[PDB]
Amino acid sequence: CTKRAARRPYKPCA
Amino acid sequence: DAVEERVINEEYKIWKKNTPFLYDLVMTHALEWPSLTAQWLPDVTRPEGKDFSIHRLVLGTHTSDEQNHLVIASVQLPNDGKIEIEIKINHEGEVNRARYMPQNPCIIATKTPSSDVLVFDYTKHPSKPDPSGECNPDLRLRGHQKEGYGLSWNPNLSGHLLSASDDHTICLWDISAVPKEGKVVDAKTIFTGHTAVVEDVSWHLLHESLFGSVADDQKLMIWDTRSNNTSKPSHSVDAHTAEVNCLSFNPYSEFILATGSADKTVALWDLRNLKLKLHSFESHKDEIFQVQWSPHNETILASSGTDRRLNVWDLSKIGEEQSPEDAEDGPPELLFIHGGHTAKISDFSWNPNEPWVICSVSEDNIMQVWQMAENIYNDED
Ligand SMILES: *Cc1ccc(C*)cc1
Repeated sequence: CTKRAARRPYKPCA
Repeated sequence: DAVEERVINEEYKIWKKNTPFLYDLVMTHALEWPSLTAQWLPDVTRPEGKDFSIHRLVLGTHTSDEQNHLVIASVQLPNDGKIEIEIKINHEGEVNRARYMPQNPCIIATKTPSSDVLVFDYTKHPSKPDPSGECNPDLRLRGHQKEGYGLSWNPNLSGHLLSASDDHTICLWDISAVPKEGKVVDAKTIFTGHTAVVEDVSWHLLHESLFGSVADDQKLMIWDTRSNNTSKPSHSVDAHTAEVNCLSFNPYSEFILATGSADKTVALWDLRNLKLKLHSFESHKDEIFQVQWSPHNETILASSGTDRRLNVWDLSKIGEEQSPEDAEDGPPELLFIHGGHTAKISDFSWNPNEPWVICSVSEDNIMQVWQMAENIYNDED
């Protein structure tokens, strides 16, 4: 989930 | 239009919530004036201890209302901070791009919106303008003036300096033979190949004779100083479908370079066959103004520009298998979108002494010094 959150940083991570 | 700034204001707030998962370091500093230029000085002064090291950065101001300035900032980075202004020096005219000479980093060349290149030596000046004797006029009447920002020193020949000239040319100066206290250096060579405004120029990092240039005529041109014909380059590409604004040579592969442009693509190029674009990186939403390679990693490049995003690309993930839910967020080569900037990123430089640390500057006076989290680049979780 951190590699995925690097590609969408304007959406909140979950 | 007014509701578009609120989309930028809310997506900044999700980023600030996203910050301790995505970064190992975020520093944010409002400068007194915005900078078009950002380059890290190559020296690090760590003392033993302090829990930090001191690193230095080259900035400039671009205002017509006040006395302009050439800025050295000291940035303290930890080893598990503070950003202050070390030197301010009165520059005449706006600072479009500021680069140090590698063979002595006290010598800094600046590109102005007029047709010249200024050269400062920061040791030969007062550290602050405690005089505050401006040379700045009350009006400035520029007629026919469009120029690009590109300015690059030869790392293999001391003094050979290129810049993007005013009427679609590239000028070469050799400042190694400085004349006997006249302090005006005329151009050695004038390169007359492009048909529109030259935006960025760069010497090759290995061969002392080669340089590359990009312009608004959609062309990447590759030159050689030993050629007798300075009107035609050695190679010419129809590179992009719009204005090409930046180029950067790879420091680990001498044939490989990358051009970023106004078609929102970063292209990838081999030097031995320029008729094939190797790869087109696509995730920017607007016009790209800077591309730089990682000096600590061959496989890694970053790009920035008008869309407030600094993308960071990875060549070793090209052609990877991907889900539909991953392909929504971009290509598999896209490692990182920065997203701290709320205005257009004008310039960025990678730190040569701490790996993955980037300083990036935008037009709302924000300088950001940042570094993405260690789990995201090491493929580890
Ligand atoms: C792994 C992980 C990354 C980011 C968030 C918000 C939660 C979990």
